[PDB]
Parts: sequence; C-alpha cells; structure tokens
Amino acid sequence: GTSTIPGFNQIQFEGFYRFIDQGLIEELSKFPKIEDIDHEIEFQLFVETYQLVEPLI
Amino acid sequence: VDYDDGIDFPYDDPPLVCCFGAVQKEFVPVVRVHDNPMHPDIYSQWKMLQWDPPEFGRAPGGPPSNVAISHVRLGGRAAFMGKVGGDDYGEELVLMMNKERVQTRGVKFDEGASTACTRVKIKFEDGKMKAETVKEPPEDSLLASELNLAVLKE
Repeated sequence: GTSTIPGFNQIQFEGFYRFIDQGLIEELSKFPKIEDIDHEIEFQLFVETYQLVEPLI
Repeated sequence: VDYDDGIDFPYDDPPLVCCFGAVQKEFVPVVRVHDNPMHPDIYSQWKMLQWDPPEFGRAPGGPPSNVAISHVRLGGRAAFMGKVGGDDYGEELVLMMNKERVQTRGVKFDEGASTACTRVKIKFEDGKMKAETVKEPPEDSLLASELNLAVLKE
C-alpha cells in the first residue's frame, strides 16, 4: 500500500495466512507428551508432520 | 535567399511561432541512468518516481508538437513544420495537432512512408549487438524543397 490504495480485505487475507504459517506450528507445539500415571504408555505428536488437505466440499 | 513569397499582409495577433521537428506522441528524448529503479513489472509503483524523480527528468521536454500545442493552449498562435507519412498514424497525429488549433499547413505528407517507423539492420560488431539505420522515418525526412515559406515569413 505504498503507492496504491490497498485491498480492503488485505488485513483479513494477511491475518489468516499468518495463522496458517505460524499459528498452527506455534500451537501444535505446547501439546504435552501424554504419559500415564504408570508411565507405561506414552502418547506424543510429531508436529513437524502436520498437514492440511484441501476441503472435499 | 533571393526573393519573398506570397502576399504581404499586416498579419493577425498574437504573433505566430513555428515549431520545427518531429511530431510524436509522448516520447521524452532525455534519457540517462537513474540509481533508484522500481519494480520491473509493477507499474503501479512507478508513480513514486514521479514525485521523487531523477534530476534530469524533473521537468522533461518532448517533441516540438508538444510545445506548439502548449503554446496554443496558452493563448498563442503556432504552426508546426515537419513531415508525416500517409498512413493512419500520420493522419492521427495531424488530427491531434488540428484539434488543438495548431496550423498544419506546414505539414508535408509522404504516401510511401510509415509514420514513426525506422528501418534498421542488426549487427554484432565486436561481440555486442548493434543497429544501423537503413531508411529514416518520415519525421526525419523533410527536405528543404518541402518547407513552407509563408509560415517561415509570418
């Protein structure tokens, strides 16, 4: 928007794209490596493997 | 040289001026190197170089037809002396000068020439591509026999 009037929806457009890039990764982290009281069974997520697929509808 | 032309007249006001050269659309001639280029594709940024211009392009000039049109708009009387081709573009240029009330009686037509078109041949001297003029455009091909002595007198 340095030399033209910017798109009126550019704030919504850029905000959502920021969420996809950094919002998902920054929030898929902080997910605790879930362990039982006995520590026998440990469940964890591999956040670097996260993906989004285009909607079917 | 030897004698005069036409019939002597008191001549109307304001005094006439003659613009000699090529009649072209836009075509700023003064080109130098500028160190602050904008995006090569996004021409919507190029207006930023209109309010922060290169110093050589602060008040650019153009072809004499621009000066003639501006002079007529400022209340003066002007005549343009030059040659255009007999194609559509030459007629368009002459119509542009006529609608601006610029006298085109000094404009010479050339039916066999293409207006604002130059024939060149591309050569590769010393490893660099170059061009040389084969046939000059009609705007550069006005002969001394094609002048208008009444305009030059007034």
